Amino acid sequence: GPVAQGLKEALVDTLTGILSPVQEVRAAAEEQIKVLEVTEEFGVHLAELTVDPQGALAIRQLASVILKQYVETHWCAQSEKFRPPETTERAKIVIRELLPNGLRESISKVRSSVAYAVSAIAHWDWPEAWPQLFNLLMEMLVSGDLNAVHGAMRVLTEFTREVTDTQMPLVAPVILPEMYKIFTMAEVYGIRTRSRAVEIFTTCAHMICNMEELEKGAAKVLIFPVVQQFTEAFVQALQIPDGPTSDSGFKMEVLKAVTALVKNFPKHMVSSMQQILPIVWNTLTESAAFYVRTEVNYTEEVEDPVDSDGEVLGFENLVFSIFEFVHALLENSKFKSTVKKALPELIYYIILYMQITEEQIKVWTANPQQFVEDEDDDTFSYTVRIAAQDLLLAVATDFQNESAAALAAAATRHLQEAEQTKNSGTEHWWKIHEACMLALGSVKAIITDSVKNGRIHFDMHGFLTNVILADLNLSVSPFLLGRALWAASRFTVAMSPELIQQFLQATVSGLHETQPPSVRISAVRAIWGYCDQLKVSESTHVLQPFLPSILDGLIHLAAQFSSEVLNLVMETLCIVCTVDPEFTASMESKICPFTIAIFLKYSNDPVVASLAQDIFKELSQIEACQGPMQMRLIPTLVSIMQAPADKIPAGLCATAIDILTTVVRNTKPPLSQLLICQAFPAVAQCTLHTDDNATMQNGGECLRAYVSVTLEQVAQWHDEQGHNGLWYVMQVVSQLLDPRTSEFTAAFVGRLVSTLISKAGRELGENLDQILRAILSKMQQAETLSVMQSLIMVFAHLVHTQLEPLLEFLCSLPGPTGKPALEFVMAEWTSRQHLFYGQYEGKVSSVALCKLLQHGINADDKRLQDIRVKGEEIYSMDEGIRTRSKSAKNWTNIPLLVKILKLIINELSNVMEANAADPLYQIDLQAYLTDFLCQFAQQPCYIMFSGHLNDNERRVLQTIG
Amino acid sequence: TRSSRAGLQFPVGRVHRLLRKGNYAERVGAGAPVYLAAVLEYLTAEILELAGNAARDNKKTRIIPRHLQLAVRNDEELNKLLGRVT
Amino acid sequence: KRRRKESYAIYVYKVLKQVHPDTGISSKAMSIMNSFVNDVFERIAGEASRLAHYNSTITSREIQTAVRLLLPGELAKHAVSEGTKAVTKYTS
Repeated sequence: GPVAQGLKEALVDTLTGILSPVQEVRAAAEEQIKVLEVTEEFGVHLAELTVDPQGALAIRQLASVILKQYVETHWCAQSEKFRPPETTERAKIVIRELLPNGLRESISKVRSSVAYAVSAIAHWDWPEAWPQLFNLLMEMLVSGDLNAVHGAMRVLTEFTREVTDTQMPLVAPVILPEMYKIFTMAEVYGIRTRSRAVEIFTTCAHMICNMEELEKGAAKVLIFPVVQQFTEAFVQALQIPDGPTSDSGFKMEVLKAVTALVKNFPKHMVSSMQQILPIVWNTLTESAAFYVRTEVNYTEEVEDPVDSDGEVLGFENLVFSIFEFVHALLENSKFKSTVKKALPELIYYIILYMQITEEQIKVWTANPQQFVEDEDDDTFSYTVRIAAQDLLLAVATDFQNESAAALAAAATRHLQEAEQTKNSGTEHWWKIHEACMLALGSVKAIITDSVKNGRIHFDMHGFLTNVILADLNLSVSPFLLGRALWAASRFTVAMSPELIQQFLQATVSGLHETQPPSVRISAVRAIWGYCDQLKVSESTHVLQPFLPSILDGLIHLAAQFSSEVLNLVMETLCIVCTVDPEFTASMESKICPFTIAIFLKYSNDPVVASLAQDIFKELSQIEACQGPMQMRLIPTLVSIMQAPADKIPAGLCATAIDILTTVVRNTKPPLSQLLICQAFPAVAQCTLHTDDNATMQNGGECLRAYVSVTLEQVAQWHDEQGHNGLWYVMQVVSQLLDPRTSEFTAAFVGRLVSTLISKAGRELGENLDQILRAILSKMQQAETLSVMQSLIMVFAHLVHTQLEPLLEFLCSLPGPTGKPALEFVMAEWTSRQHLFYGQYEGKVSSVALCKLLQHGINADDKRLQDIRVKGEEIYSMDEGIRTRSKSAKNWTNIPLLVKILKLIINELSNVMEANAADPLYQIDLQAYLTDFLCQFAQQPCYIMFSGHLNDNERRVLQTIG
Repeated sequence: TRSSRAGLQFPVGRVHRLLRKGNYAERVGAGAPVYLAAVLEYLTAEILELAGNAARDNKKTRIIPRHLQLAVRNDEELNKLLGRVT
Repeated sequence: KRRRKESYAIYVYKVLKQVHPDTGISSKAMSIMNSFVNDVFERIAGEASRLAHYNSTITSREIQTAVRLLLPGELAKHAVSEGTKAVTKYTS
C-alpha cells in the first residue's frame, strides 16, 4: 500500500540519520525510530532492508542489529522483555517468508544476524507457527552454497535444542546423516562449522537418551547404527594435531560428544572403548606437556626468536573436558576398572596439572585474600589445579588402596625427576615438590593407613625429613615453604617426636611478620590442623610449650588483615583456646580484650560476630576465666543492649544477648552482682523495648537461663518501684504471648513458661492461669509449626505433673473456640504431633500422649473420650502424584483416643527407624512405647481400637508382638 | 526395583548415595532417600504441571524456559519457595 | 563450575509424561529443571544435616522436617503427603 511504502522510506531516512556524525540528526532519528518501532510493518521493513543483497552495508548492518532486537522484544506477548505491540500474524508470515534467503548472504555479519533472528523466532513459533522450518534448513545444507550451510548450521545449533521427544523421530534420522557428512569433510568445511555438527549430534543424543530410557526401542531406530560411524569419526579426529583442520575448541567438542555417549549409551559403546582409551590418553599426556609449557612455567616477558601465526584458544577448556571424560569412566561400573588399572600413570600426570602457574603466583602474591579463598577446601574457585585435585580425590575415594600405592609410585618418580631438574639449574623445580606435597596431603588418610599396615612401599620418614622438612629450610618460593607447613600438619599422625618438635617450631616462625602473607596464612592453617589432630589423639601435651608464641602470633596477624584472613585467624584462635584450659585462663587478660575489640570493630559483619561469640563461649566454659572476663565483657554487652536500635548494626544486640545467655548458663550460682544488678535488668529492659523478633527470642532464652540457674536471686532482686525479677519475666512472657504482635515472638516462650512453672509457678500461682489463657489466645494466631510446638509443649509438660488440674482447667473455659479449650488443645496437638522435632521434646510429647490415653481408659474420663479429631487422609495407591490441583478437584473424623493410639504407633515407627540406622531423658523411648502398646493391646477396649488401624500401623504392631 | 516398590520415578538409590557421599551426616536410613525422592518428584510434577498448563494456554506443545518462569512466579507458594532456595 | 552435579533429566522426563503425556520440554527448560532439582536437594540436605545435631543420623523424620522448614503452605502439606506415602509403600 501507499502508506506502507512511505513508512518504509521513513525508516530508511531514519536509519541513514542514525548513521550520521551530526548529533542533531542522530538525536532526531533516535526520537523518530521510537515511533516507527510501534508500526505494524516495522520489522517487515527491517527484514527487507537486511536480507536484500544489493543494499548499502551500513544500512543492512544497522537494520539487522535492530531487527534482532525487535524480534527479541516484540515477537511474543508472553515474553519476559516484551515490548508492545506484538508482531501481527500478517507481519510474522512476511518476515518468516523473508529471512531464510538471508542465510545465504555473502557477508558474515549480516548472515549471522539473520541467523540469530531466525533462532529467536523458532523459539516461539516452532513447530506450530512455522512447521516448514526444519525441511527449509535441511535444503540449505545440501544446496552446495557454502554460505547457506554456514547460515543453516548456525541456526540448526539452536533449533535442535528446541526439538522435543514428539518431533525427534522426524528430525534425528534426517539431520544426523548430514551432520556426519559435514563433520568428515574436513577439506570442504571449516573447523567452526564441523564443530557445530558435533554440537547437533550431542544435542540429539541427549534427547534420544531421555526417550530410550523411558521406552526401549527409541535408540535402536534413531541413532545406534550411526553411533558406530560417529564414534569412529570422533576418535579419528581426536588424533589430529592442531592445524588447518583442528583446534582445541573443536577437539573439546568431539571429546564432550564421546563423553556424552559414554554416560548415556555405555552398553552400546563397550565395543569401541579399546579404541577410545588409548587416544584420550594421548590427549591427556600431550595436553599435560603443553599446559606445563604454556601456563605453568610461561613467562610473558620472554620474546620469541621466531614468530608464528599462533592461536591456541580455549585450551584450558579442553583440559577440563579431559577430566570430565575420566570422571565419566569412574562413574560406570564396567569402565571404572580401566582407571583403577591406570592409577599410577594417571596420578603422575594429574600432579603435573596441579602445579602452581606463574599467573597464580602473580595473583596470590598481589591479593592474600584470594590465596585464602582459592586454597580453602570448600572453595568455589574452578581451575585446572583444583579440577585435577578433585579428580585425585575421586579415584582416591573409589580405589583407596590402589590410589595410595599409585600416588606413592607417582610421587617417588616425580621427586626423582625433580632432583635432576633442580641440578640442571631449572628455577621451577620446586613446583613438583609443591604439587606432590599438595597431592599427598589431600589424601593423607590413605597414605598413612597404607604405610602403617605395610601395604605400600613408601619412605614416610624420608618424605617428612628429606622433602617436607628440607623444603621448610629452603628459600626458593614462599609457596613451597607454605605448602610444606601445611603438608606437615596433615601428616601429624606419622611424625616422630623429633619431627613434631621441629615442625611446630617452623610453624611458629611461619607466623612472623617478616614472612610473606601466604606463608603466614599457611602457618595458621597448620596450627589449626595441629590443634585439631592432637586433641583427637589425646596428645596435646607436645603442643603446650608452643601455645604462648602461637597465641601472640595469631593476635599479631589479626591486626594486619581483615576479611577472610581474619576469619581464618579467629577460627584458629578459637580452637587454640580449647587445647589447655590452664593456658587459656592465664591468657584471658589478652584473649578477651582482643576478641571484644574485634567484636565491636567488625560489628557490621555477622560472620566475625559469630566467631567472636565462639571464643567467648570457650572462655565462659573455663571457671578461672569467668570472673575476669565478665568484669570485662558484661559492661560491653550491657552497652550494646542499651544502645539505640536504629544506631547499631543489625544482629549485634541479638548476638550480645546470646553471649550473655552462655555466660549465665556456665556460671555456678550465686552470680556476681554484675550479672544480677546490671546485666539481668538490661536484658529484661532490652527485651521489653525491642521490635526485633530475634532480640526478643534471645532475650527470653536469657531470662529463662537466669530463672533456671539462680531463681533465688531473680526473686530477691528489685528495681526502685518494688518490681522483682519474676515480675519482669512475667512481663516478658506476656509480651511474647501477645496475640497482637508477630507469631514468632513465641517461638521459644514455651521453654520459658515450662521452666518458670518448674521452678516457681506456685510463687504467684494465679498467674499460671493467665499465662495459659495467653498461650491459648496465642495458639489461635499461630500458624507455624515451630511456634505451635513451643506452645503445645507447655501443656505436654503439664501432663506429667498436673494431669487432673490441667483437664479441669482446660474444660473450664471456651478459649478461642465454641468448644471446651481441651478440644482446642488436643485438636491442634494431635494434628501436629507427627511433625514435632527434638529428641527431648519428642519423649515429653510421646509419653504425655501415652498418659493421656492411659488415663482416658483406666478412668472413664469422658472429657477425653467424647472428643473427635481429624484422623487420616484416605488416598488411592493406583494414582500418580497428588498435586495441589488434584486436591481441590475432590479426611476421617475419629475419637481422640483412637487418634492418640495412632500417633503413639507412629512415634514407635520413627524411633525404630532412627535406631535401625524433666528426668524422662533417660527412658528408652522404644522400650517404653513397646511396653505401653503390648499392655494396651490386651485391655478389652483394644478390640474396637484395632479396627481403626490402617495397614502400615498394623505392620508396626506385628513387628512387636 | 528400589524406586518401583516406593512407587517413584525418581531414583531412590542415587539420592541415597548423594546423601552419603556428602558431608551431611555419617548415618542415613533407608527411608530418607525414599521420602526425599518422592519430594523431589512431587515438586517437579507441580512445576511441570503448571508450566505445561501455561504452554497449553498458548496452544504450544513444548515447555520452554519462559513457561517454567511463568509457572513459578504466577504461583504464590512456588514463587515463595524459589526465592529462599536461590 | 566444579563437580549442578547430577543429571535428573531422564526422571524429569518420566514425570512429564504422567502430568502431560503429549507435551515436550526443550533442552534449556530441562537443564533448568535439573538445576532446580539439584538445588532443592542441596538445601534439604543442608537443613536436614544441621538439624541432625538438634536431635548425626538422617531419616524420614529429619528430611520431612527440613521439607516443612523450607516448603510453604500446601506445597509442604502435599510434599509430606507424597513423601509419607512413598515410605509406607516402601516398607510394605
